[PDB]
Amino acid sequence: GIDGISSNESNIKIGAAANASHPGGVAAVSVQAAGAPYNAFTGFSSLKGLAQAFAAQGTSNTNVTVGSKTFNISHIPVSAMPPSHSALGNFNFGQVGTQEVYFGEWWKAGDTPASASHTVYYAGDNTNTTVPTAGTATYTVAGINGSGSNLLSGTFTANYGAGTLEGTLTGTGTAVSSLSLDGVAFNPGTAAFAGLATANGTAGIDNSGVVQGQFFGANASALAGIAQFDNVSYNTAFGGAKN
Repeated sequence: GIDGISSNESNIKIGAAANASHPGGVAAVSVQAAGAPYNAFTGFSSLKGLAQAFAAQGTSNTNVTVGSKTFNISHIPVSAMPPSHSALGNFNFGQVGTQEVYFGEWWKAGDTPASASHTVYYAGDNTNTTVPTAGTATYTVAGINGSGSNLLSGTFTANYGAGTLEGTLTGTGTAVSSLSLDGVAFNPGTAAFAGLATANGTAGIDNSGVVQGQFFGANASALAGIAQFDNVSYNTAFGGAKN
């Protein structure tokens, strides 16, 4: 019941954890090089709890309002964590409201989001997903790009009948200051989309973006995805709530 992608499965895998309330499982992430239990699939919900549990030492878990929508953001830096959790790595990830939709990034202890280990991912429950075949909807979108405190944000427009997803995000303190979808599309009535993207920011314009994501929930109440660029500083994960 869980779908999702990781830009680098040698660092991060996305998958399902068993749960008494979800026969298809709950969204989870596995850190390939971490100590137990974090090398198994760990529910994002448990990582949310860890971010709360270590908040006095530098982690955080915050409800952030974007437009009229809430995104729950978890920030887990290696510097805030005990030494045996060094191999757990650095996390920034968000949840689309209380929907079972997560999106975020990771990088290795001692690296930065500019390093090759900068990995982006999304994960979500597909059990109830239905995608309209006609009409249009907009989504309030938040994006994570090397920060848990300065989110990308903007509006994506889904044209369900044409099968297109369009829009632009901007940032106020991340590597990426603007990111535009280019030709991102999906078969009408189906959940998965993909296309290209262009970003601008601290390293200049980068037209090499590749976008992959999907709709989630009844009547496509959410979306999430990732964008990868030749410059991994610009690698971005995003999640949207249907307006």
